[PDB]
Amino acid sequence: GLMQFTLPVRLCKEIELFHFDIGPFENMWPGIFVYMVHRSCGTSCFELEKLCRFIMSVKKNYRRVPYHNWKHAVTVAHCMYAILQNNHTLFTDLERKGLLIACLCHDLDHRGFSNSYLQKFDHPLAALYSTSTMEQHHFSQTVSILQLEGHNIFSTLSSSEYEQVLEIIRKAIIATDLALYFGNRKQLEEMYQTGSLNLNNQSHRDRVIGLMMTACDLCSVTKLWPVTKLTANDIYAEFWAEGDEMKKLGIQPIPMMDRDKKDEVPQGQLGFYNAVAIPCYTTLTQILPPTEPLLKACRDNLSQWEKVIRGEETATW
Ligand SMILES: O=C1NCc2ccc(NC(=O)c3nc(C4CC4)ccc3Nc3cncnc3)cc21
Ligand SMILES: [Mg+2]
Ligand SMILES: [Zn+2]
Repeated sequence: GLMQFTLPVRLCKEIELFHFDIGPFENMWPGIFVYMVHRSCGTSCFELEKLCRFIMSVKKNYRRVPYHNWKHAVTVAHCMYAILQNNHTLFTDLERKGLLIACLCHDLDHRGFSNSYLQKFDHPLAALYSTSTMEQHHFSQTVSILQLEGHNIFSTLSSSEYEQVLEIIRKAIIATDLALYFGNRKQLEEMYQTGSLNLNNQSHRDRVIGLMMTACDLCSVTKLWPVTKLTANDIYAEFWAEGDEMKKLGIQPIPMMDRDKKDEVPQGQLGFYNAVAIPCYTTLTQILPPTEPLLKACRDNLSQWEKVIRGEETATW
């Protein structure tokens, strides 16, 4: 308690906004994450020395890829922080402890390739894990790190509590497989509209937490336009590299991964907001009304992509 984390005045205020950007200073991101853990969980949730050792080992096992990198891990974590702070009565002690950690760890050792490419490549991980291939790898990496000497950030939990929080983290990381999101949002939509959704039902909590993980994972579409536009360059750098690797295998890539189809990006973005993003934040807002600013920011960026398609805005590449 004696030593507390503090941010400069601008960061202290703006970190509470859903659309906060964590900035270009990598050396500040560990401090920003600890600050969020102290405020959303408590200063006693973890021993600062173990948490600090854990954070630096996680950082080291993210790779130097354009998008699925250490900055994405902390960005996804910050979106979970904003959801938890604005819904603070709804989550348990273990959920607060597990969910920021799950977000930090959710893309561990990502190489910038989709499950589909690992399948077509016949990558060994595809034989180890037939479904949610990369996500089961991310979880396995989380367990490896937690089992390093001095890295057990959950050391004060009983065996049964430790087992629950690892099960929260496992389900949360697996839910970031966007293939699973379509089914989970459909279920949640029907449960909501038929008035059957029950936050005391553990299988219902799992689905709600899954949707929160999708919303956090996609949260780059919920930033102010200048941040959303520049981040779109990072995701497409990975997609186009995968598309190149698909062509090397003699397989035609899907249009969003073909770097020859760069002029069609604004229409593909429009396609993604309508089929995925807007439905995602809409269902989240129905279940957790204080998450409204995510949906509003998503609608604003959708309107910007339409302005691009009408030639009223220009996307520099
Ligand atoms: O269905 C589609 N038809 C065409 C198309 C094109 C692209 C996409 N996907 C994305 O754009 C996207 N995907 C992810 C998840 C890894 C999957 C996360 C963020 C994303 N966008 C984004 C936007 N702005 C700033 N940062 C990131 C889907 C389609
Ligand atoms: Mg992922
Ligand atoms: Zn991710």
